[PDB]
Amino acid sequence: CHSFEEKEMEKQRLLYQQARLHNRGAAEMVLQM
Repeated sequence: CHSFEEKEMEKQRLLYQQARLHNRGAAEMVLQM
């Protein structure tokens, strides 16, 4: 999971990468562990 337009693009890329994991149940696993 690691210019205005560039900042927006970086934000969207990070959101997509985080969604890849949190759409499959990572947060509940973290809390349980």
